[PDB]
Amino acid sequence: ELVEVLKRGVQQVTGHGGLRGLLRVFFRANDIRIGTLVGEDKYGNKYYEDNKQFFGRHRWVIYTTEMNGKNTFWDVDGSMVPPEWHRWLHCMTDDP
Amino acid sequence: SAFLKNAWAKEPVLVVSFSVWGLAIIMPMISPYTKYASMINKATPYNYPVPVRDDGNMPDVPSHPQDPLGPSLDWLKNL
Amino acid sequence: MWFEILPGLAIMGVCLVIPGVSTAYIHKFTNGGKEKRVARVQYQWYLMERDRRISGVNRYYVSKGLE
Amino acid sequence: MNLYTVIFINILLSLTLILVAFWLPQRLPFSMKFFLVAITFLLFDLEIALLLPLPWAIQTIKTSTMMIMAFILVTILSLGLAYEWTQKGLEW
Amino acid sequence: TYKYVNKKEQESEVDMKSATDNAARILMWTELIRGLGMTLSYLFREPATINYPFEKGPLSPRFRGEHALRRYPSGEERCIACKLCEAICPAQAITIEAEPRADGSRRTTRYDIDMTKCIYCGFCQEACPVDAIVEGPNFEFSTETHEELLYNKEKLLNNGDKWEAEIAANIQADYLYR
Amino acid sequence: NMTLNFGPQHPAAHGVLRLVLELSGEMVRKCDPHIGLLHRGTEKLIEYKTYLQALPYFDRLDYVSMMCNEQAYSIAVEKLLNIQPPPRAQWIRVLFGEITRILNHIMAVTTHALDIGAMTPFFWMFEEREKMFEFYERVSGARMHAAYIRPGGVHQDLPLGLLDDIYEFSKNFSLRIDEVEEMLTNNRIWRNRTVDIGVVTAEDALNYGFSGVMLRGSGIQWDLRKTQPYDVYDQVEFDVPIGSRGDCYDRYLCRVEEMRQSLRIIEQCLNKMPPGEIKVDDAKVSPPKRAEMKTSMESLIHHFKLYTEGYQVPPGATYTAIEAPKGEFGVYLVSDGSSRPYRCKIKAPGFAHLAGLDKMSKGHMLADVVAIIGTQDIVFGEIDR
Amino acid sequence: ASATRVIQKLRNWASGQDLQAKLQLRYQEIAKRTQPPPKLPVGPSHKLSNNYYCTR
Amino acid sequence: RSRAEYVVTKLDDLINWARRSSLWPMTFGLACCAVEMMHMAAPRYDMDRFGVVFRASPRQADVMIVAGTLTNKMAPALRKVYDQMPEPRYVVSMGSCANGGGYYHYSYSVVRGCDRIVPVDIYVPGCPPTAEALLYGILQLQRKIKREQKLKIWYRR
Amino acid sequence: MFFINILTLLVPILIAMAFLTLVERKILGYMQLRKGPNIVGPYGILQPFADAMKLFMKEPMRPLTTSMSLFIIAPTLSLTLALSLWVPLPMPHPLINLNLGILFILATSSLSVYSILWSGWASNSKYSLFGALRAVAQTISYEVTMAIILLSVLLMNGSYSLQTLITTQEHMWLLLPAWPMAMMWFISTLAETNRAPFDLTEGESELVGFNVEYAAGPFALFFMAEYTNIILMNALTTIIFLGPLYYINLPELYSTNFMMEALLLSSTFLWIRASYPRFRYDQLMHLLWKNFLPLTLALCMWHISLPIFTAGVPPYM
Ligand SMILES: COC1=C(OC)C(=O)C(CC=C(C)C)=C(C)C1=O
Ligand code: SF4
Ligand code: SF4
Repeated sequence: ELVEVLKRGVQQVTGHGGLRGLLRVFFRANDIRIGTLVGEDKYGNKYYEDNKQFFGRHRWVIYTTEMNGKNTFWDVDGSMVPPEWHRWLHCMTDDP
Repeated sequence: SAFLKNAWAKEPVLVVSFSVWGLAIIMPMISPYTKYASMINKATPYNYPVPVRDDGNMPDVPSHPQDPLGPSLDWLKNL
Repeated sequence: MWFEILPGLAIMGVCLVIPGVSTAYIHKFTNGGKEKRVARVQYQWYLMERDRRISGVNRYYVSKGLE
Repeated sequence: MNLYTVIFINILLSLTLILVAFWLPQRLPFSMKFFLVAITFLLFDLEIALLLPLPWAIQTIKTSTMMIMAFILVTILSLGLAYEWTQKGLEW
Repeated sequence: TYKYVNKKEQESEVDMKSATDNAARILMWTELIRGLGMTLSYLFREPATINYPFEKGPLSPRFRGEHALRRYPSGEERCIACKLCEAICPAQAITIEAEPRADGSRRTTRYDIDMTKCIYCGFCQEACPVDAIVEGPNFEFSTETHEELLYNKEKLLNNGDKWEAEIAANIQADYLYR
Repeated sequence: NMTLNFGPQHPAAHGVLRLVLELSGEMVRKCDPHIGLLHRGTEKLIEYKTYLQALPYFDRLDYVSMMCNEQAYSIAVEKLLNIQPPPRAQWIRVLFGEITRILNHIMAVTTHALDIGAMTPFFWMFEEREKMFEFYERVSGARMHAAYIRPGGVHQDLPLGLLDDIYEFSKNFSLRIDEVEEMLTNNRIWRNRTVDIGVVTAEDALNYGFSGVMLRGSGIQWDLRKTQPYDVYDQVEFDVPIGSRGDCYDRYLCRVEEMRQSLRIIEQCLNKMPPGEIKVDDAKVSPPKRAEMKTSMESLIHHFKLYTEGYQVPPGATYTAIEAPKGEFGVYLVSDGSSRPYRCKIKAPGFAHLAGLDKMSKGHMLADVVAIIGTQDIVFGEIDR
Repeated sequence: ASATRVIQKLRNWASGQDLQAKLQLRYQEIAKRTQPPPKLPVGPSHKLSNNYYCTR
Repeated sequence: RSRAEYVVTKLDDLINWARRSSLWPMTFGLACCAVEMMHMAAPRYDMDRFGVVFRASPRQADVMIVAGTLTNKMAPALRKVYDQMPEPRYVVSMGSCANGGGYYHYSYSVVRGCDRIVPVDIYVPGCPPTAEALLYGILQLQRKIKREQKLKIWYRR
Repeated sequence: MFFINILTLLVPILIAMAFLTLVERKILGYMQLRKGPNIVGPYGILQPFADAMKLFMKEPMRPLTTSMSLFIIAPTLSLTLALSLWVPLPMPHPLINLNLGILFILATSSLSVYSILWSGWASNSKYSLFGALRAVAQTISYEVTMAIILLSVLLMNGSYSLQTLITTQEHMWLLLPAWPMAMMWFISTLAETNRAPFDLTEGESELVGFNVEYAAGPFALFFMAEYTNIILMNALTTIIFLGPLYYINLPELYSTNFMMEALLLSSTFLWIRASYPRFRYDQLMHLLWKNFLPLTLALCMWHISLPIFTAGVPPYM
């Protein structure tokens, strides 16, 4: 029971790389959740999908560190996602 | 009585309100303990009990606190 | 999930126990390991004061049968 | 003194805030009902007073008189309330 | 067929049991406690919010979003300045003036969609015979200055080139329907 | 009397409302609502716009019931053209019309509570509302302001997954009404705030032209959906939720019932939607299909003329009323033979309701007025037009 | 969903309803995207015969 | 690092972060764009998460979102409410009705843009500008608020 | 050392004040199907500090028509009284134990009604004055039953000192007995902190009155005051009616349980807010003068009788 939830929690925390990775995700994406990388675009954005979660949150993008020169560590904006991968993120097309 | 009934179901606070007003106006009158309050509080010794001179004409007053004479609070004990 | 509300509550809680443990150990330090005497009525202040005079200047110091 | 120490820190903490707050940045509304309430309020507030010594008066040796007195006070004020209800008062 | 809401069919005469049940409802706020239970229940439900930058609310192919002008795969811009996109725009947003290009082809010298005037109806998407003007998927084009929102042919053609891959996929999915 | 205006910025004022209140103490003796803060000139602009390019305007008059609004213009223009929409389109308009009444009622019941002070009902239902817009967006491309219901028929066929998704929403939606049902229908605090407030007598409601849930709440039995069945409201079965007494509670209870009755109508529409075309096959009225205009000359000519010039509806005038979620929404469209209308008087259920505020809010406190506006479901787009 | 049974039981009770059966959040029940291509039906008036407009 | 310049860059970074993290918006509520934000306040796209107040009186509002047409009868008011907002204040114009006249541009009763009435910081486009789209616009305001360097300008002034 | 203690009581309480705000914005959230503030900082922990800094930086506005003292005295008084009332509270040991402690708490609360009156007069705009007059009335009315409910308690405690109740509640909470008043103390605690079911003092839909003309630093100080009170009154419920277990050998399990009960009852008024619509101005006074005051006055007499005829007169001292 409760142990299971704690267990999956550990998986999540330990999942995003070392503590460095977790902090990278914890502080800029504000979500420690692990999914399956569905691809990495040439800009650097990494896209993931967790079909187990609800429709709203089964597909997420972890934006890059630098796009077109600008640092995007903290100043992440949606448009960073490339037009090709925009529809996958918005569920316009179910195909990566 | 009938209103009483609806009153119990409509405006059911006043009913309870008055009921308590009365029950507090009755229990004191009829109770096996009411008398104790004036005693239990009377007994509580707050001010030093000054001793009286022994003219030697008093058999009621105990010459010593632990003597078998005088007032007792065994009523307070085992109350 | 609701568990995220916990972090905030925890910080509140820790910050509501400090005061109760703090006030109740800064008393047992200043008064020599003995709870600060509560002098509700004068008698108690008298006894307390009497204690001061009995030893040092502070009432917490307490002389015993060996005096 | 101990209280004085605490309180002045209390005012200081608040005056500090307002000061920084102002320094860091660098006609006929009347209803008798409202007046009436205020009045009732004190009539009740005074009664609260005549009722406040009851904790010390509980220990009074009389007891019978205590309760007889206290019950009369609470009952007569409540009747005052009763007439307040009966009259348009308390009906805003 | 009608239905009475809040109409008491009959006068249930108070029975002590009934009265008590009611009086208890007023005295011990029973129904109020019922309401608290409902909110406590959801507190335990999973929240429906999405991380906005990381996750995006789903939009299907017909989403109108932001205007773009497409080009033929060869590289010839699709618009042939028939100018009925201007005719059917409800807001008077699109302004088109044209002249025969040197090639001899028909093309628009100036195509200006005033996006602040546009109410994103999507009729222009509808009206175009060559389907040169399309409602592109992007909805995030908020701009610091009002002038940036006014769009000339070069911004729209550039918008078209950037989003052509998804626009083509979206039109691919919905053309049978149209 | 301490004149005080309920200024626009205040949240309870729906953004634009300047109710000049005369406060006889906290009791308010007179209200003189000053609307006009959102008059956009909707009906003088329509005269300069062709019949299709004026459809969009009708999605912005009441902005919380978009498609039902554009079903009144679509029925009017269709009458003046003696054309009728194809069978599938009429079911789709009834399917979308009830999704809009659920959408308006979630708007009206939850925002009323927001005004009274209950905040949670709004959040639970608003998530259920974006679920619904998605249905608009998936069928038209706009979350709201769709332009889907066209003067003849509807614009595009339903995507191939919408009816399954509408079933899943309707299947679980009733529990969601049940949940605010428990949280805001027996709370003594709601009942006290809503019961016996703004009672309107039956004859007074007819005389003031209330014509809506306000008409039905006081017991008058009138639904334009059963009395004068527009579209297919003759082939769907539902019960009008007539209230008995008229207090703002009976009107709330009626609005909650209509959401439930609309789920009954939505069920029937999914169960019985016919195979067919979504727009009438007269190229003169409804634009030719994309493939046809690109392969047949008669279709390009018909597409060019329809988009550039217009339907050119025959000269006449009609008043067509449909039961919009707020009440009777009617368009008096006067038409010369021209492709652009001559007059379009939008009867707004709301111009009549707001007039009633002074009579309905009689002997009432400043707080009661907040409930009185809430129970008229007034959106100032329709009133201001 | 994805709730430990106990939380679900508390949920169902506090609400008084089997909220699990009808969750608001959508999970793999919603129509998949890229539903198959649609071949829509052509209505009447597309006959190539006896279709005179004057008669319609 | 040690330089009066570095201390003044870091401290505005602090002042900018506070204003950026807690923007309390005040929505006039004109037309329908107010609904497309009532959806932002709602659960699918919470705004509070980002530090946005669902309802804030003018005197306690950092951002004014003008949603809907600004008629010539509400203009004199918008300016008042903008003028009565506390100094640090920003405006986000939502809707083609507000940023520009949109449908109703040529009307005699509609101001062709709120930019004519109140200075506008971010213009969010779309007839019902989508709710993510407003959320992107509010996030763009946060990017504009991060870039501002008020303390640096006072130091080198 | 005394100052150290002064700091230990005020600083932690103030920090707790801040995080209550955060907790109010997440528990209300999850109840309404939304995460609440988690993006600033980790899980929103830095969120309370963030708007505090935004509030103090924004320009404090002094309305053209405004007193400049009855305007700045009002938030100072509100924070000063609320933080002050934490001075004499048993946890289990009080910083400044006062023999007439509960009379101190009742009197200090009463003084806060002025701040509302002074701020309303100072603003010099109609919304403020109307709001203040109704507000003062609510607060004052909910003082008359608030006081009588305490007098019933005291008579079963024997003294006005809050420290005595730790010895009165060594065997059972005063909720078991006197539960009927707890409820009536809880509802009155909801009125006196102008929280939701009774938030007409400052209704938002009604008169968007107390802070109408108050922004930035003044807004914050009352603000802080309200939330600290929200805790204090809940804490008084957790000493007077829910008596945390006291062991003389280890004093902190008293504070540990005081921590737990205070947080849960503080959670309860958060839960009440989201769950209920706000009462009408007269509906609010109708409750106190009609529904509660007759119940309280009668149950007050029952608490002068229960002691005497049950020979249970409480021991003074
Ligand atoms: C549902 O009815 C309406 C509201 O009240 C609940 C409004 O608040 C508003 C505007 C409110 C704001 C401040 C977003 C509008 C436009 C409205 O239509
Ligand atoms: S319709 Fe298509 S092609 Fe004709 S002008 Fe407008 S855009 Fe260019
Ligand atoms: S912009 Fe489009 S949506 Fe926003 S108000 Fe003007 S019309 Fe309504």
